[PDB]
Amino acid sequence: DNTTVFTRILDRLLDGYDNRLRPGLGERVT
Amino acid sequence: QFSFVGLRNTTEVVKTTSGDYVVMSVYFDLSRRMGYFTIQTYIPCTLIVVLSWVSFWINKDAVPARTSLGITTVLTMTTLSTIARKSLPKVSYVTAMDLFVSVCFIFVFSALVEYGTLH
Amino acid sequence: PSNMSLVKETVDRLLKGYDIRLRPDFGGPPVAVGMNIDIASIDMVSEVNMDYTLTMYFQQAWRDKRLSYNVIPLNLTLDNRVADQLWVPDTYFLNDKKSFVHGVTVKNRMIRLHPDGTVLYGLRITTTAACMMDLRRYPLDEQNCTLEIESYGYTTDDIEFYWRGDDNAVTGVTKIELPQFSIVDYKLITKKVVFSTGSYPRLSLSFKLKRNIGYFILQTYMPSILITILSWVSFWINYDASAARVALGITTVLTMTTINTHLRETLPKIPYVKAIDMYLMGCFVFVFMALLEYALVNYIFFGDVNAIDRWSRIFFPVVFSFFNIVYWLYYVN
Ligand SMILES: *[C@@H]1O[C@H](CO)[C@@H](O[C@@H]2O[C@H](CO)[C@@H](O[C@@H]3O[C@H](CO[C@H]4O[C@H](CO)[C@@H](O)[C@H](O)[C@@H]4O)[C@@H](O)[C@H](O[C@H]4O[C@H](CO)[C@@H](O)[C@H](O)[C@@H]4O)[C@@H]3O)[C@H](O)[C@H]2NC(C)=O)[C@H](O)[C@H]1NC(C)=O
Ligand SMILES: *[C@@H]1O[C@H](CO)[C@@H](O[C@@H]2O[C@H](CO)[C@@H](O[C@@H]3O[C@H](CO[C@H]4O[C@H](CO)[C@@H](O)[C@H](O)[C@@H]4O)[C@@H](O)[C@H](O[C@H]4O[C@H](CO)[C@@H](O)[C@H](O)[C@@H]4O)[C@@H]3O)[C@H](O)[C@H]2NC(C)=O)[C@H](O)[C@H]1NC(C)=O
Repeated sequence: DNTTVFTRILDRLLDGYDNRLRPGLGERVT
Repeated sequence: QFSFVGLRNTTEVVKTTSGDYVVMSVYFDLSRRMGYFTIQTYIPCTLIVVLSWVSFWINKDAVPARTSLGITTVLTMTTLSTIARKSLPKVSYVTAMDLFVSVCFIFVFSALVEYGTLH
Repeated sequence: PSNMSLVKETVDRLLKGYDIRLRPDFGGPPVAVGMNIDIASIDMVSEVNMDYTLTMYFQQAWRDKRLSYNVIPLNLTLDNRVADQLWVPDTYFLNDKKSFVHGVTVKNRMIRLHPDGTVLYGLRITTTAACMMDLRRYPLDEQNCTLEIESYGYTTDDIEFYWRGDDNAVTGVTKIELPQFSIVDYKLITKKVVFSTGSYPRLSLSFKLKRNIGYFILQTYMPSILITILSWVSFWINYDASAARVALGITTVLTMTTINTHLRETLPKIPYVKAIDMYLMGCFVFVFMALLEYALVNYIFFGDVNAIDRWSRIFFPVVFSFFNIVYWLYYVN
């Protein structure tokens, strides 16, 4: 069951992530 | 540098750690073409050996001339050995070309020491 | 043809629902990634760059319980293109300046899912592994070179390297015929290096190369020694009229310079004299001192003299022999 949690976390990480923009664009320096 | 005498195919089984495999080997019978190396190296170095005899035929005490000839020959022999070294790989073998140039080398050295003892 | 469909459905079942991100037995004991190497050949030993080019049939067998099948009593060997769909150890060679897996005809690579689960993954690799060369005894050197296999992202908790077979894991080393070298011995070590993050696995294949003095004794030492002998010939000539002796002596250093110039091309620039430059320079010093001996005797005579001549004649061979004996004794051991 440990793997299920781990793989679900990896699945949900990239959801909604747009790699074209650096972190905190227009808010603060990275 | 070589001539294609002919081809010869084969097929056997080779045993390895992964398992058993069939290996198809095509043998190309390459025969050496010695003409280029003969004219490049053998002919001039042999002429150096003959040049050694020229010093022998030089006669009379004539110390400066004998010394000049004898010592001057070794320079060209050394240069020829260096040039022959280019095509030779680093294989730890007693190469026939190396044997030949070494024979010429010791021949010139023997001629020079022959004059040394004669003097 | 029923076996064809059976193998098809079994392979489809295995590769379906497979997470390349998760190592075998994730959240469990370390996966015992056995290794196995067979050195096809050592192409060359580049001492100038201090590295050697090695081509090997690198193989690494581990167990993945997911890739387990029992219906077919045979060992599938799928196409090499399936490796990208299966988990693989993140192995890297610590001392690896440049390497590539051969591509002709297809990408040289193997997969073989054994019935139990053991996956025999192998690649045909060419590596220009780095090897710190201590060329201070060169050419009478015993250069020791190693290949350092190590996992990159996994610590000893998750992965573990061992030589399947205590010593048989390395094969084909004896048949290797290096051009200028002889592989005196090879050893395999299985360390667990401790880094800042944690303890990482490590396998250190080592080859104790020995320089082949048979080649270089005639290539390099023999000409220099012979020229040195020619220097001795000068003393015999005369002292009343030695205008020939000066010429004979002064030609020898030119010969030495030419030999040295041709030699320097192959060698690196390590500051220590090495076994070779020390000998060449010592022979240079001996012939130079022969020229100086001629200078001294000629000056004294034109400024007893016979005794000077004969004492020099006896002195030079014996002191040169002492130099040769000392050098050979020092560097042979
Ligand atoms: C598909 O995959 C299977 C599973 O990996 C492999 O089957 C192997 O087949 C080889 C045949 O050459 C077997 O080799 C022999 O196995 C004997 C029994 O091995 C069992 O017992 C030993 C006891 O120590 C265990 O270590 C081992 O894991 C097995 O549980 C050995 O007794 C043999 O020893 C000697 O045999 C001859 C004798 O002259 C020597 O030449 C050998 O060098 C060796 O010293 C020998 O090792 C091998 O065991 C099988 N593997 C397994 C796991 O059982 C094949 O890859 C393949 N098999 C197929 C398709 O049928
Ligand atoms: C070419 O150059 C490489 C340099 O990398 C040489 O490689 C070294 O080889 C030596 C000898 O094989 C290696 O020494 C080995 O060390 C191991 C680790 O020792 C520790 O072991 C436990 C942890 O497992 C500690 O608790 C303990 O305190 C030790 O500190 C040993 O396990 C090895 O086996 C035996 O070592 C000694 C006896 O020699 C005893 O401790 C035991 O009997 C033990 O079983 C071995 O000693 C060394 O690690 C290698 N790497 C280096 C030096 O970096 C190559 O050897 C060389 N080529 C050739 C042909 O020699």
